Amino acid sequence: VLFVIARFSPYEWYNPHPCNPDSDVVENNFTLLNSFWFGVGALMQQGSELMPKALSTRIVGGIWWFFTLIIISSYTANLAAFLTVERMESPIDSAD
Amino acid sequence: VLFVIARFSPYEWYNPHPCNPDSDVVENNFTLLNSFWFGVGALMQQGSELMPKALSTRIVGGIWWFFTLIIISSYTANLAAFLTVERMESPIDSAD
Amino acid sequence: VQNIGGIFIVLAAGLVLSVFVAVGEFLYKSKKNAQLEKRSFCSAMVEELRMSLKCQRR
Ligand SMILES: CCCCCCCC/C=C/CCCCCCCC(=O)O[C@@H](COC(=O)CCCCCCCCCCCCCCC)COP(=O)([O-])OCC[N+](C)(C)C
Ligand SMILES: CCCCCCCC/C=C\CCCCCCCC(=O)O[C@@H](COC(=O)CCCCCCCCCCCCCCC)COP(=O)([O-])OCC[N+](C)(C)C
Ligand SMILES: CCCCCCCC/C=C\CCCCCCCC(=O)O[C@@H](COC(=O)CCCCCCCCCCCCCCC)COP(=O)([O-])OCC[N+](C)(C)C
Ligand SMILES: CCCCCCCC/C=C\CCCCCCCC(=O)O[C@@H](COC(=O)CCCCCCCCCCCCCCC)COP(=O)([O-])OCC[N+](C)(C)C
Ligand SMILES: CC(C)CCC[C@@H](C)[C@H]1CC[C@H]2[C@@H]3CC=C4C[C@@H](O)CC[C@]4(C)[C@H]3CC[C@]12C
Ligand SMILES: CC(C)CCC[C@@H](C)[C@H]1CC[C@H]2[C@@H]3CC=C4C[C@@H](O)CC[C@]4(C)[C@H]3CC[C@]12C
Repeated sequence: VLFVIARFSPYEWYNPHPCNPDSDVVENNFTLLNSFWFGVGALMQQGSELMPKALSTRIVGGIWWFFTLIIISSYTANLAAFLTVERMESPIDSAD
Repeated sequence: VLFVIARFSPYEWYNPHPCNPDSDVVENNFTLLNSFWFGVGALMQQGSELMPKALSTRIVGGIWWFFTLIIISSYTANLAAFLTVERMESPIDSAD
Repeated sequence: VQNIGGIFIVLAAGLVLSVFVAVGEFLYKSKKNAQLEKRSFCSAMVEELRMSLKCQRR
């Protein structure tokens, strides 16, 4: 859905073209390969070279950041508990 | 491994040159000294300026982010136990 | 799911709130460029030909 908006939003189409913009340049940096890399790159707390423009893509980047802020924060809370070893269950548990 | 793949992948070869090369200025910015810095820069949760472009190097960038996510999260969750030092507990407390 | 739960709710509601900003970015653009170039309803469909293109363009 980030790729759907970034191929529909008429502000993501930007000219790189840094010298002096003439005409016939603009092109999205959000290919469908790239939009997973913002999704994985934000989920792993590391960030990408991709940073959205164009507020409709900012809100997707805004809500996915607050999504992955809580999931990583909830993962580190219980992780202190689950790093305890369990000794082996006995091969018998009853008279049978 | 990231240096092996980046020289072997035909898509990390890019011409940087934002204004009309017209023949050949194609570069492969991952050196050795850049490849360690992406590894160290993701281990320390800071992130480098260098980002993988080919999908041949995204999975190396993807798994190493997930590796250093679990290392740092298991580090912080365990270090709460070791700074909160359980005190001296000589195993006699009462007459019972 | 019973005790995380709502972070998927705000993620679902956030993407619903986003796509109405996307048509808000579309209509604010389609009313601005149609002052001199083309007409009101048609120039929206002109940019639909742009967005449905599977290639890079101008
Ligand atoms: C977990 C995994 C699940 C699966 C993953 C998900 C699915 C995998 C996605 C696969 C496709 C997406 C990969 C990137 C694009 C492919 C480029 C390429 O192969 O080389 C091409 C270079 O030509 C180009 O690069 C043109 C750029 C196209 C726009 C890029 C985004 C649109 C993809 C929209 C994707 C569909 C969305 C709906 C349709 C809009 C070579 O050109 P070609 O081979 O001859 O192709 C015909 C030429 N044409 C296109 C120029 C006419
Ligand atoms: C020089 C280099 C080193 C050497 C070379 C290495 C060669 C060999 C090294 C390793 C290979 C062999 C390992 C030995 C054990 C096998 C594991 C196994 O048993 O099955 C496991 C399956 O678990 C998995 O499936 C793990 C793989 C996850 C999929 C990763 C995809 C990521 C792609 C996404 C990337 C997105 C990118 C984002 C950008 C778009 C589970 O079973 P088990 O519990 O482990 O079994 C234990 C037995 N027991 C049951 C009695 C306890
Ligand atoms: C925070 C956001 C990160 C998102 C990543 C999510 C990744 C997918 C997540 C989860 C996918 C699988 C979930 C099952 C795991 C349950 C434990 C288990 O079964 O271990 C058992 C064997 O081990 C296995 O059988 C697991 C085999 C796959 C291991 C690798 C998964 C990570 C993929 C790598 C890709 C890296 C990331 C890709 C992108 C770079 C051990 O035995 P047991 O414990 O006694 O049995 C209990 C089984 N039970 C609990 C099911 C009842
Ligand atoms: C890709 C497109 C999406 C595709 C799928 C579409 C799916 C549509 C999805 C969701 C659409 C909305 C419908 C569900 C929400 C209310 C109903 C409900 O479930 O009740 C819930 C609470 O109810 C509340 O408390 C609601 C409070 C508002 C929070 C939701 C919006 C966030 C606010 C703005 C932030 C974002 C916007 C701004 C962002 C910057 C249930 O809670 P409970 O019952 O009290 O207790 C649990 C008991 N139980 C476990 C048995 C249940
Ligand atoms: C956000 C979208 C794009 C992907 C995820 C799908 C969402 C909408 C779905 C997938 C799993 C779903 C949950 C599955 C189980 C329950 C428990 C039930 O007692 C209340 C609803 C609740 C809490 C569901 C809410 C909606 C839910 C979170
Ligand atoms: C729900 C809607 C009506 C409210 C939000 C308005 C949105 C769709 C529009 C109204 C005016 C627009 C802005 C007008 C001008 C610019 C400058 C340009 O260089 C980047 C985009 C930017 C910053 C636009 C972003 C989107 C924008 C803020």
